[PDB]
Amino acid sequence: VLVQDLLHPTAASEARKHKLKTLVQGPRSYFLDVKCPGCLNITTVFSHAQTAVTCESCSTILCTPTGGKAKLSEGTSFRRK
Amino acid sequence: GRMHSAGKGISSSAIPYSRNAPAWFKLSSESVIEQIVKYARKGLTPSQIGVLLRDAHGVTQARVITGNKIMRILKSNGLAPEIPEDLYYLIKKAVSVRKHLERNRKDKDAKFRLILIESRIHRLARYYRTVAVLPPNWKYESATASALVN
Amino acid sequence: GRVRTKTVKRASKALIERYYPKLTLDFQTNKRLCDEIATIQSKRLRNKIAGYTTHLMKRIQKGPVRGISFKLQEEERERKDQYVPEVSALDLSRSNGVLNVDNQTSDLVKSLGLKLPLSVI
Amino acid sequence: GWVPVTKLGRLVKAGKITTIEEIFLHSLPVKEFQIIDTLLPGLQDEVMNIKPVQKQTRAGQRTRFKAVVVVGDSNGHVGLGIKTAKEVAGAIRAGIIIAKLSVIPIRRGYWGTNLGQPHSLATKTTGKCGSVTVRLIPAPRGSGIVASPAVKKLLQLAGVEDVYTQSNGKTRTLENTLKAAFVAIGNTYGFLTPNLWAEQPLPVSPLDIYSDEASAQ
Amino acid sequence: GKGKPRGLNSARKLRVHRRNNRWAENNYKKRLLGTAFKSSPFGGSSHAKGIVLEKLGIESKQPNSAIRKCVRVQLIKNGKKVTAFVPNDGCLNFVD
Amino acid sequence: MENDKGQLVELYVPRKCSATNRIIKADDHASVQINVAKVDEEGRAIPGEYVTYALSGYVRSRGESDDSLNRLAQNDGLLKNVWSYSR
Amino acid sequence: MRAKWRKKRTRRLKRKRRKVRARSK
Amino acid sequence: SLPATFDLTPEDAQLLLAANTHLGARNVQVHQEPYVFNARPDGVHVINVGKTWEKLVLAARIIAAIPNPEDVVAISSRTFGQRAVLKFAAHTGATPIAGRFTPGSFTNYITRSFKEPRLVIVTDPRSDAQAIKEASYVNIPVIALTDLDSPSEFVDVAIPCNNRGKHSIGLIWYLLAREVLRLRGALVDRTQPWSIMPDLYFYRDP
Amino acid sequence: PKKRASNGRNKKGRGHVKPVRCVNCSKSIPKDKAIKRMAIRNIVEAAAVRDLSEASVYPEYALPKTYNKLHYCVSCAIHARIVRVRSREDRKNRAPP
Amino acid sequence: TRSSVLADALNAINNAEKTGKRQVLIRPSSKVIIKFLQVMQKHGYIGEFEYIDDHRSGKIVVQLNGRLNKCGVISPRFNVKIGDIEKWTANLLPARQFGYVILTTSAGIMDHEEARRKHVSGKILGFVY
RNA sequence: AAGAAAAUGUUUU
RNA sequence: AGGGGAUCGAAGAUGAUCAGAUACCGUCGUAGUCUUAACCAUAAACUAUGCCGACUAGGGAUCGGGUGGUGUUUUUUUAAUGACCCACUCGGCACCUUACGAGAAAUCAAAGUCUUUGGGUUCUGGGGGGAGUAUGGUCGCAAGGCUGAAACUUAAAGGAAUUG
Ligand SMILES: [K+]
Ligand SMILES: [K+]
Ligand SMILES: [K+]
Ligand SMILES: [K+]
Ligand SMILES: [Mg+2]
Ligand SMILES: [Mg+2]
Ligand SMILES: [Mg+2]
Ligand SMILES: [Mg+2]
Ligand SMILES: [Mg+2]
Ligand SMILES: [Mg+2]
Ligand SMILES: [Mg+2]
Ligand SMILES: [Mg+2]
Ligand SMILES: [Mg+2]
Ligand SMILES: [Mg+2]
Ligand SMILES: [Mg+2]
Ligand SMILES: [Mg+2]
Ligand SMILES: [Zn+2]
Repeated sequence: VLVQDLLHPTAASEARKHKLKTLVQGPRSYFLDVKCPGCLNITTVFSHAQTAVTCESCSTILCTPTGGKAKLSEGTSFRRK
Repeated sequence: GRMHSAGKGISSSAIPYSRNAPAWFKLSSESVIEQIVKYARKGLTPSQIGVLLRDAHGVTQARVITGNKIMRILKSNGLAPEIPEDLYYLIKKAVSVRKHLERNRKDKDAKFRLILIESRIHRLARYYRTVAVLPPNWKYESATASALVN
Repeated sequence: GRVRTKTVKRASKALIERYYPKLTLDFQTNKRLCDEIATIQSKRLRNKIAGYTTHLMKRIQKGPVRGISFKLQEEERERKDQYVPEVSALDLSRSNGVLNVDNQTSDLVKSLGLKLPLSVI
Repeated sequence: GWVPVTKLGRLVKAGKITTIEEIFLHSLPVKEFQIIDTLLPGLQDEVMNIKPVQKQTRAGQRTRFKAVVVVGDSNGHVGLGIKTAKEVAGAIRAGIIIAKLSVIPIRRGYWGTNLGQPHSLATKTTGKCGSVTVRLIPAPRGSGIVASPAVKKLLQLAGVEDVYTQSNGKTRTLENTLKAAFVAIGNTYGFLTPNLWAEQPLPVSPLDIYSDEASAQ
Repeated sequence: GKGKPRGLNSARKLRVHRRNNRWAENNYKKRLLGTAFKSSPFGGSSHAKGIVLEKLGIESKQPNSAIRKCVRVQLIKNGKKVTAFVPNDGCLNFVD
Repeated sequence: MENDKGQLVELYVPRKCSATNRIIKADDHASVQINVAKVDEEGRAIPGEYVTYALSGYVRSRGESDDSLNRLAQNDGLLKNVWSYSR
Repeated sequence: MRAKWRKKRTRRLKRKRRKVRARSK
Repeated sequence: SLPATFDLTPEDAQLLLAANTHLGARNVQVHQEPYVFNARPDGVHVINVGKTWEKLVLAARIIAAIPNPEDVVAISSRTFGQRAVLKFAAHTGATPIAGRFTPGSFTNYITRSFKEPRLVIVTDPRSDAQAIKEASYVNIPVIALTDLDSPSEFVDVAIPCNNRGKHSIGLIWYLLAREVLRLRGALVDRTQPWSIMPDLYFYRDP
Repeated sequence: PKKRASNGRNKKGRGHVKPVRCVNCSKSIPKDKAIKRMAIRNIVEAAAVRDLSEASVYPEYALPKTYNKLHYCVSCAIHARIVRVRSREDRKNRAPP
Repeated sequence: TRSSVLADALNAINNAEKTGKRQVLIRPSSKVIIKFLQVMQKHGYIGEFEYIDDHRSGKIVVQLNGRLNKCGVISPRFNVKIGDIEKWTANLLPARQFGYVILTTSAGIMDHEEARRKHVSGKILGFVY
């Protein structure tokens, strides 16, 4: 080494790095549109949700909290915002 | 790190560079403030309000969306607690430890942990009195801590 | 103990090194030739040197020994001139005229070389 | 005669290398003291001390003698050699050879203004051997060499005229003190300065300029 | 850090620490406590007069021999008794 | 280094490492000067004409001389895709 | 003398000294 | 600066891929070799043969820049490269050291020994660490046939290749000698396959 | 000086380890420091396997083994040659023979 | 905890330079750090440096040119008189002809030569040579 | 599997 | 001071050894060993390495958490948990190699970034003894702990390594 572009690290290296150790820190989490079994809204769910998110107009469990990323109740459709 | 331990954990939230609302967010700022106020009236602290907001809704940061912090919004709406939330939870932990201690009286580790917790309480209370969030004569007393947390 | 010392071992070494098309593996003629091809200052030392020379001849007849370089350096020379000439440089043959490479090797070839017979399994 | 080995030595004997500055510039390893003899004829030697060292073995006291020798000319070049031998004279001779082989250049400079013929060191320098650390500080003209006798002799043999010395550690360990002072002297040409910032075209080695000096005909 | 305060406003600790640690020096402690005035038969003086009370033959320490011919002397100044060597070949015959 | 009236009074302006720009001392015996032959008109390896790189004993000891030579060569030519600035 | 037993002896001496001091008044 | 004739050609690319030069070390690879093409599963890492070729041509240019051919010393202690370096020193005017290195050959200016090269080429830095150490003692540049896990200490020109394969080592030495000859002019045109057959450098076990 | 890089034991990050008693002399030694050897001796080798098999009432009995973990103090292990004094460089070799 | 971001930055630069790297990343890159780097660059001891704006205190990537022997802070920032600048330069710099003692004066952060020819003084910040 | 007893040596070269 | 007191076992009793052997070894055995309620506050209480922060080599394991995979296996019904494999990451107990560097050396990834000496901060040392003693204070039921000299004495004591 002894010479490298610290201002332009490769995307692979940045993705390997810890979220706080990238050139500019940023979250690796995201938000999802999850199709509730009811209707009238697609619920927005945090990927690393700590809450047992339910439908706005129903009572089905939409995600289950885990150590990291939340689960998704095994029946759901989800898009990444 | 770890004021009262040898741990060097660095785990924390890495908030984004973008200070603006995400492009997929369409709820109004007034609507987010209404949701915040509704949760506060239900009795949620700012931390759990923000947790609910980002989990079950799309509000990534109430500060980037409404332009104000959750606790600031609560104070503006007249829902600020008597003592700040972190101090309240520290005192609640101290109360629980003290109850467990007066039971069975031989948990020397619990005694040590109580010393640590009340040291944290006193440092936080000193800061709050300095910034005049607490009254200048505010004092944490173990005899009154239970009655002040409930 | 009958271990030959360095003054015998190296004397026999040099004698065998420059007189291989010479004295046979028989001690009686070996010592007689040593009489002419070396200035050994005692009959006992000459006998020791000749006997070790004979021993070295006898163990050379079953294969080269370490540090012995006589006209053995002509055979080795030829057996060093080739072991596969005009046969197969492990190349273009022993195959469907192709190269049996892996997936990542195929991407490596596609990096620059558009023309190479590949049979990526 | 010399009958050189070390094609560097062959070139020096043949006259293709005429100055030791070329050897220093190309960092050529010198293995023959005759190279230094022919390139620095005006090289005077000084025996700094002889001390007995003893190896205990089966009535013991092997009692060899270790001599420290400093060679140099009082212009830019000094060398330090330390040799142990069964006799003092042999130790001195081999130490002179070792010192000549160890000869290095010293970068002299000015304390203040630029008035010619550098009198001091270009920068502060330090050298450490054992516990002994020797620090050389540029001194104004007329200061002289503010050093102990041995370090002062080494410095004047190197060609310094004005320098301050500071020392720490067991300076009475003369061998370590002299080696530390020698390292400090040598670091003068390893310290980079703004006047050396300028980029140079990287000259060609004499071993390549005259390459037909390793053969046998 | 180097185990000592460096702050621009730490002069008090620096000087108090130096004061505390100067007590480990022999001469500073002796001077500040005035040991030479209380102790030290010569009560801080270079010379002292006394009265010889007895000649003594003091055996020299190893690896030497040859007892050293001192005198026990009672100082006029304070009454303290000390032992004083009588240096030269002879010179004990000059002392009574 | 010069005196008044601008004459070079310092002997032996030393070489500097092509990778780290540090001085190559007279006793730096791990330092190395590499000549790469200039190539004209399909080979012929013109004698006496090189591109010269000086590497210091420090770089060689740290094992960075290979990457350093990759970079210096590629900057001067002599290499098309070997060294990458981003990594 | 082993430092531990020197310590023991010193403790015994300290105790005896304290006893004699207290026997005096 | 190198023309498209010096650019890597498919014939010798096929030669390298057949000799398995590209089959680099396992996940244990020194973090000083960026010559690693994307790593295939089963652990073996693919060496970028293009970078290997460029480095080989640069090494050949350095060798050709050496004024005296005899002042180039090619060294192998491992059996797989002894014949390779011997044939290299035959075809080029190099000076070989096969087998034992007799430590003190670069220092220790005595008879029966003490070559004074201007350049040293080794087949394995690990197994030729002694020669590399002495070259570091006496300012001698080093070209080394380096695998992804080979040490890079005091190695100036690393040719990235498999050093576990007799085929790979022999072919790398073959290509180095061929390019040195092409640059020198011994091979007049850089299009003939250099009829000298690329197993003369390969080791001979029986 | 410090003879052994870690210590003459295996305790880093622990602080205290409960002791065991040496099988030879009963000396108390921390469990991490004790020299531990497992013995898997066949219940009868005694040059007597075939004779016991002949006396056996079962065909192909598959005679059992005796398993015993032995903990030695340093003194007893050295004296009984479970472990030997090694050179300074050989001390750093943790691989078993 | 962090008490001198300038000390951290200069130490990082020193370590990178003495390992021979041609670039170094320093965090959190304050204004004093930027001014110190500007003095360094103006005198040629470093090359170009880049401020990376995270919405935190920021980062800086400095390009090193191998001309830096040592840069360091003087902590605490001692008050220095005009006459004391000479003592500081004698104590810290290798020679009188080069190297710089960097001060923070009410006329701004500057090297000791610029301080002397502006006839200003202040607190000592660090050095570079 | 393991294998009893063994204290002392003046001072200076 | 109660309780408990199997085992082992300061003291002690005893057999042996021995020149003596109220030592090692052997057989018993009190206190103790355990517990409760109070005291004591010391250990080679050791990594003989204060704590906080930054940076400076290579490597492979391993513990906890997390991320990813056309992954292996386990069945529930598509999928999914668990265990495992590979890659990455944070935190941890460590280890191996090399030391640019450090060190008197032994050695050290810190004991490095120190005469090119300044990131913050606490504590401690100043030749060996006398001596952790005397004295005073304070704590303790006591044993003792903490604090803690001087007179006087002395040319070494000591660290690491080398050859015998
Ligand atoms: K005597
Ligand atoms: K005497
Ligand atoms: K005597
Ligand atoms: K009992
Ligand atoms: Mg932290
Ligand atoms: Mg704290
Ligand atoms: Mg010992
Ligand atoms: Mg413990
Ligand atoms: Mg005796
Ligand atoms: Mg008895
Ligand atoms: Mg019993
Ligand atoms: Mg107990
Ligand atoms: Mg203690
Ligand atoms: Mg301690
Ligand atoms: Mg003392
Ligand atoms: Mg000792
Ligand atoms: Zn035992």
